Amino acid sequence: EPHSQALQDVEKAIMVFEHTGNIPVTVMEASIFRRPYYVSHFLPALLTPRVLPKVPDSRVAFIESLKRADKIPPSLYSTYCQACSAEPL
Amino acid sequence: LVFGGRTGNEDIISRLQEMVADLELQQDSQEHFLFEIFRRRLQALTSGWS
Amino acid sequence: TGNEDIISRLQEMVADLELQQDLSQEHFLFEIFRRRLQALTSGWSVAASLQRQRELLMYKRILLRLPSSVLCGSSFQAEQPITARCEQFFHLVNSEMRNFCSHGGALTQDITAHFFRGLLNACLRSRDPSLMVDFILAKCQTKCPLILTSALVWWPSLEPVLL
Repeated sequence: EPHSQALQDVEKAIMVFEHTGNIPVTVMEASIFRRPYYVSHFLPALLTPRVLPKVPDSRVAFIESLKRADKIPPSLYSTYCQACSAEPL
Repeated sequence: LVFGGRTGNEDIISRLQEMVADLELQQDSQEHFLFEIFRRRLQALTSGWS
Repeated sequence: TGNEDIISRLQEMVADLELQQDLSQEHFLFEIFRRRLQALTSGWSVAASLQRQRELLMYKRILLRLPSSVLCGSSFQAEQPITARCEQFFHLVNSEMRNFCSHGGALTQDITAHFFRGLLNACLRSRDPSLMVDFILAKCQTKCPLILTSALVWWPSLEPVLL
């Protein structure tokens, strides 16, 4: 459940980040004050074992706007980038 | 993945443009129904705190 | 497609000029339309006829985008100041639209409804509305009868809206 719901959470997060710009605040609330849910939801934020497009898009722009806030410990970022590297008949 | 959000239509809102523009010149002390259906959508929304 | 924003900029500027005009005179748009129709090639070559047809369907599209207040005006004040910009429209419907934007000696549902809506709008906005409607639709027999012939075709369409 903390996996499947976190998908829907980051989904709406990036959606409003497109409708708005620059990091909607509701996730920023749970970030500092709810660290268990923060890390439980931050997993699907980085679980993208898929090739990157030549140009930036919503996902990666979201992640960039996150990382400039000095959050996102670089361990999970390293894991992120290496994962995206990839007779009877 | 999510990889963004499809826009789909900028045209139907341009249709609503002429719909409500016609209704404006039509009506002329009452209140507009758009805010009413707004408040209906808002009360219908989950009052939770997630 | 391209510019579903520039047409929105047109809506902006037309509503701006509408209030400014409200603050009798004819609209400049029909003069622009006249100017472009003059500056077309006068020739009878099928190239010219198709070019004129293309240009008149574009005029139809643009007029259907802007509100129906541009055609009939709004608020016919008194009986003497009546039929302002209406005669301009009727001239345009007679000279041009009957050729191309027509079928069966009748107009298209689009501009017919746009027209009749601007009419009912201005008339109810004006005083003595039933008599002024009857007046304008009597003068249409003399200045632009195609409208009535169109209202003959598109009647099961319009009557729910107008009632």
